[PDB]
Amino acid sequence: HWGYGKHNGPEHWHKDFPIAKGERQSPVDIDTHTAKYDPSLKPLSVSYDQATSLRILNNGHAFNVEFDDSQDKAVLKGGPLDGTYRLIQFHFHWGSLDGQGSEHTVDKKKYAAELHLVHWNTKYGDFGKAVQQPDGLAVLGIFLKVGSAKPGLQKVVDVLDSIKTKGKSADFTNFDPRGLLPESLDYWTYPGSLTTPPLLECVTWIVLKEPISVSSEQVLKFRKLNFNGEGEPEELMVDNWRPAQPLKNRQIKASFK
Ligand SMILES: OC[C@H]1O[C@@H](O)[C@H](O)[C@@H](O)[C@@H]1O
Ligand SMILES: OC[C@H]1O[C@@H](O)[C@H](O)[C@@H](O)[C@@H]1O
Ligand SMILES: OC[C@H]1O[C@H](O)[C@H](O)[C@@H](O)[C@@H]1O
Ligand SMILES: NS(=O)(=O)c1cccc(F)c1
Ligand SMILES: [Zn+2]
Repeated sequence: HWGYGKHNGPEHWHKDFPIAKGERQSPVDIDTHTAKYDPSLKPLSVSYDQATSLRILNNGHAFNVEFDDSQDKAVLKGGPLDGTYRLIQFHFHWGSLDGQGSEHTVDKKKYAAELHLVHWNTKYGDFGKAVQQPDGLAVLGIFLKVGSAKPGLQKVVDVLDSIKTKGKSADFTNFDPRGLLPESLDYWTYPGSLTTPPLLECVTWIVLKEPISVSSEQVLKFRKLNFNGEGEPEELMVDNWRPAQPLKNRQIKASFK
C-alpha cells in the first residue's frame, strides 16, 4: 500500500497511480519572483463562523479533522474560485525535524509543516463527484514555522494521544478552524492535484503567504503519532510530505501587488 517509506513512498506512487507523472501535479515550488500579481482575482472569502467539526481520525497517513458538509456552513469563496466550496476536512503534513515537512516550498524553502483545509465545489453535489471535475476542489494551504505557540492549535495537539495509531478516531466537536489562520489572506494560486494517491488533478490551490507560528512542543506531538495500527511495529508518523513536482505549463498568480 502507498505510504512515505523508502519502499512505498512518493517515488513509487506512479506504478499504481500513473497520473503521478501528469501535467498538473502538486505540490510545486512557488518562485515568488516569477509569480505575477493578478488584478482579476476577486476578494477571497473564508467564512468559517458556522463550521461544525465532528471527529478526528488517524488514517495511517496523517490525521484528519472532519466537518459536517451536508449544508453550506464553513465555506470558501472568491479569489480564483467560481462558486461556493464547502469545507470537508483539514489535515497537516510535517517533518521529522523542523527544517522539512511542508509540501509546497517558497523559493525552495521548506517549512516545518503545512496545513491543508480541503473544500469541494457545491455545484457537483458531493465530494466524490467533485473529484471527477477539473474544478472540483479548493485546498487552502498554510505554512507552519516553529516559534511561538498557536493557541488555536492546542486542542488538536492535546487529542493526539487518543488517536495514536491507524484507524483510531475521537469525537472532535466544537472546534473552530478560524484559530488556525494567519492574520493576512495574501496568497498564491495555481491549478494542481491531490498530493496523496489518487493524485487526482481536481484542485485549485490557494497557498497563503503568511505562515502561522506553532511551538516546538506542538509539532513534536504531531511526531509522536504512528503510521501503523495498534499492536503493529511502531513507525513514527513523520515526513508525510510529497516533494515539489514539475510546474510544466502552469503559472502561479499572486493576490497581492
Ligand atoms: O465551537 C466552534 C465554533 O462553532 C461554530 O459553529 C460556532 O458558530 C462558532 O461560534 C464556534 O466558535
Ligand atoms: O499574453 C500576455 C499574457 O501572458 C500570460 O501568460 C500571462 O498570464 C498574462 O498575465 C499576460 O497578460
Ligand atoms: O473542540 C475540539 C475538542 O477540544 C477539546 O478536546 C474538548 O475537550 C472537546 O470537547 C472538543 O471536542
Ligand atoms: N493533501 S491534499 O492534496 O490536501 C488531499 C489529498 C487527498 C484527499 C484530499 F481530500 C486532500
Ligand atoms: Zn494535504
